Amino acid sequence: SSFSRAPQQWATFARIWYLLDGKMQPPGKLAAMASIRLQGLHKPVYHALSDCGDHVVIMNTRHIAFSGNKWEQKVYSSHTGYPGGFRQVTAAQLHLRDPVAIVKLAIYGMLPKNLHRRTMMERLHLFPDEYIPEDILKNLVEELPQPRKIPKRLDEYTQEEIDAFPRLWTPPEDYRL
Amino acid sequence: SKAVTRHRRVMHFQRQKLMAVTEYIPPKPAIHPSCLPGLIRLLRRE
Amino acid sequence: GLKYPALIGNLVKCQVELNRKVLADLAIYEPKTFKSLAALASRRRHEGFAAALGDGKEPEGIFSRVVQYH
Amino acid sequence: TYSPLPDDYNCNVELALTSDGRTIVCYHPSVDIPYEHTKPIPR
Amino acid sequence: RVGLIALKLGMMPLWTKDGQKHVVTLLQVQDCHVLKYTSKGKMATLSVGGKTVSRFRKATSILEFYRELGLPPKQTVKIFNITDNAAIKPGTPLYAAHFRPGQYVDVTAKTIGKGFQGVMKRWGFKGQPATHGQTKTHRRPGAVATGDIGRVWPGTKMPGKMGNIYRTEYGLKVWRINTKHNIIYVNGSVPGHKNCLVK
Amino acid sequence: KNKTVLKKRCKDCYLVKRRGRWYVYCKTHPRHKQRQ
Amino acid sequence: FREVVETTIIEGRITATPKESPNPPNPSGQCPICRWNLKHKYNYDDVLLLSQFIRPHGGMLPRKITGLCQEEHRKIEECVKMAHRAGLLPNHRPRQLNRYLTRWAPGSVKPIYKKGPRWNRVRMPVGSPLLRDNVCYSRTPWKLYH
Amino acid sequence: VKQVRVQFCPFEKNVESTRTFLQTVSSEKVRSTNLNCSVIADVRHDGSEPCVDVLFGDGHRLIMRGAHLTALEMLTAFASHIRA
RNA sequence: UAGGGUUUACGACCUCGAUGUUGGAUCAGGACAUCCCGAUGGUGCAGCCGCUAUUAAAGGUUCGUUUGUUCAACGAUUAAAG
RNA sequence: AAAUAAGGCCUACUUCACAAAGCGCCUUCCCCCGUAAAUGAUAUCAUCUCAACUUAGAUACCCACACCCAAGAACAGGGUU
Ligand SMILES: [Mg+2]
Ligand SMILES: [Mg+2]
Ligand SMILES: [Mg+2]
Ligand SMILES: [Mg+2]
Ligand SMILES: [Mg+2]
Ligand SMILES: [Mg+2]
Ligand SMILES: [Mg+2]
Ligand SMILES: [Zn+2]
Ligand SMILES: [Zn+2]
Repeated sequence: SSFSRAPQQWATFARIWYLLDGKMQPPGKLAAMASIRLQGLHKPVYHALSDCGDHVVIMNTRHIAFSGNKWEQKVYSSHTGYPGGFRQVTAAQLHLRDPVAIVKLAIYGMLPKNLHRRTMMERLHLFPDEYIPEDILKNLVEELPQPRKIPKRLDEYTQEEIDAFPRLWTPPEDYRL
Repeated sequence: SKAVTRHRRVMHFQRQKLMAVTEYIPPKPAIHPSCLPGLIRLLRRE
Repeated sequence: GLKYPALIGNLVKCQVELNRKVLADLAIYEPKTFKSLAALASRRRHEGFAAALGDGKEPEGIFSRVVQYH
Repeated sequence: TYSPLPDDYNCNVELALTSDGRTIVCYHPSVDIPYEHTKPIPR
Repeated sequence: RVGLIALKLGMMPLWTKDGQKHVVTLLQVQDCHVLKYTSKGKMATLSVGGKTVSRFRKATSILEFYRELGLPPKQTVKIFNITDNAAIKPGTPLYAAHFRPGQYVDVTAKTIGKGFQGVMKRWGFKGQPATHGQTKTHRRPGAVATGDIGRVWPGTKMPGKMGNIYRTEYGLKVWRINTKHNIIYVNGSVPGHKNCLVK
Repeated sequence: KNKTVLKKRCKDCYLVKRRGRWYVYCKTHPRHKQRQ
Repeated sequence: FREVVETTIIEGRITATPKESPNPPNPSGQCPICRWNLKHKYNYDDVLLLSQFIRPHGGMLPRKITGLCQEEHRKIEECVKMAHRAGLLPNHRPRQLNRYLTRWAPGSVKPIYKKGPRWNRVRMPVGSPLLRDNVCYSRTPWKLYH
Repeated sequence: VKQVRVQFCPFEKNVESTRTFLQTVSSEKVRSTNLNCSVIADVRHDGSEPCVDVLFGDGHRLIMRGAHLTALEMLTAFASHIRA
């Protein structure tokens, strides 16, 4: 191993870039993983004074899938300075008018409530489409496993697996459906 | 407050814990039986 | 590729008592040692699961079987 | 053939045990970076 | 289409065929040339000047930019949000003939700033009476807002600098236009004092 | 009306779940359009 | 599955034979689930089992024709509803967003503008209550309310 | 809404579809709509008994059958065709 | 059976080495158990004039004669003087 | 066409004068969830969807010393050919 003092330190205290993807996945687990990677918790030398972190890039933020009926229940409200500015926008409307805000607020609330929150948020980037700048693309390294497993529709199981699955009952031969 | 009240008095923490732990636990059928197996004589005579 | 509760349980289920300070120091300055410890923990977990499933008869886990004392 | 962890990074995994069963032994040889798992230095 | 930047001279009346008084403003289109052009922001843009200001009390960057092109340096530079269709080359003039009668044209400019005014003139408050039984309360603001609230609602009407801000007016019909002097007569008043540039 | 115990005094009445609640519509007697 | 032909002449034809598997696993039962041993080993992701109980246009089938139990029938109905809401049945339509594991409709749930405190918070519904007996494969119970 | 030719006879596979179609709305209740109708039936051997030859006043010639058609569907189709 | 502390009290828990007591003036913030401008169901709905239940608070909510009294009587308004 | 609240002006009318103000004159533009309807099953009737799908269902000001000022308490800003 060896490694001189200054180079070894610069290597062990280096900033790595990661990549995350949505596409039919929940935003809670994605935001939790992003916060865990930004705060440096994933590393064995985690500490606030050390200022250890890693950039997190999320793509396809428009294809996020919520569980239950949160699309018409989660209200992302925010009061302004002037009176009567109590805005109570739902999740669907907030996503239609701004598809890069749900995961942003999730990661903002997940991260600790200290002055490092703004820095950790600035370290994070978001993109609502597959298009990513060349700089960030070249900066990306490795790809951690995805959270959800995707249910897989009927148009992907292939005919082989469909035929392998046996039937379960026998409808009448003269059933009008 | 008095012992008896018109409303439902909030039980103590230990009291509520004992009431919850001493709840009723019905049996658990491993298979459930739901998924297991005069004038007519006069009519016949007529 | 492991969790803290299961790892600690598997480490305790092998007569290998090690405090948290030494574990962290090894994980920081000895990745291979922590990798071997995690492998041993996963092996102990699998052995315990197999035992609980089949009640042994008669392997009793090659890594299990604590050393008795007197 | 059994492997508790994938031996494809850092080092391999080989848990051993002594005849007396009182001390555990291991053998974690470092893994070498293959030749086809790199890129040419651009210029 | 591209707009103009005229000078608000004064005001004069104008009677219609129906026999009714209608106030009309004066707008002198002086030079009015295009400076540059920029494509995609949200839409195309175009810069336009106005009066001819002396090129001695200006920044070196502005002097170089105006030397790269013809004409002398102008006073103001208002950017208009134009579409990709109409695209005029810089350095072209725009006289009063750009507009025609029977058309509604909007105007925006500063206003006769009254400086840090009080309360009545700034918002139209009724103040307090003269007697029964005021002693030192005639133009001051009484209560702020509630009592328990130990704060002050942002945006609350309070003494401030009235006027001296850009304000646009919508719905202003044009009556007559002049080609020789390049004057535009717009209906109704126009924000800004006399001899003031207006967009 | 805001009726919790949706009744059916008429024969043509019928219960139907609509708009996150139950309703009681009737053609011959539309005097039962209750609400929850 | 027979169909009614029309052209005015209106005829009918018989097609698509059932043909069940030869040897079931657990014979001597009632519902097909009890015969195949899946009372608590199935979800909404395995659409292969759900497609065998949905009309060609997305509708549902009666219980007397399928033979399932009341509880099992309601569970299958809820699973089919969840699958249809998740868009896992594009070839079963009547003639923007992504959802899954839902219980209410998108045009019915009102926005929760006021949520009570911790001791009275109006939690959001997730999953369904008729799927509690499913195998947990873990230690934390099914959190059907967030 | 003219004469209809419904038939049934123990010859082919006995299906009570045409029987139920003849014993239903065709009774005296709905018969009050058309007085000069007089729906009649037969019992001839031929095959495919459900030969309900509904003759419309406009000249549509509606037929319904039969070997694989229930009674509720046939009645609903007849009602929809009569309602135009 | 559920919600109210807006009226009358009820208890005196820090505030009698001080919290200055009602109306009336400028300014109004908020809640709807909504008077009116928007949309519906029924009706003892032939139409307006009416009544009832739900949503909508973005806006409006008069001029005067008396009694110190918010309240308390009266003259004329607008769709309304909550 | 009139008022309400907001954004402007002295050329006609007044307080008045090298100004400012109104009694005097110009302008003010987007639907709001509460209902009524195709097509069918659990519930082969019927049926608006807390089952699948269709109907009335952002536009605007902006981002190059020293004298006078319609800009301003200073500061700051505009003009000084
Ligand atoms: Mg006054
Ligand atoms: Mg005085
Ligand atoms: Mg006391
Ligand atoms: Mg006191
Ligand atoms: Mg005292
Ligand atoms: Mg004191
Ligand atoms: Mg209301
Ligand atoms: Zn009825
Ligand atoms: Zn069953």
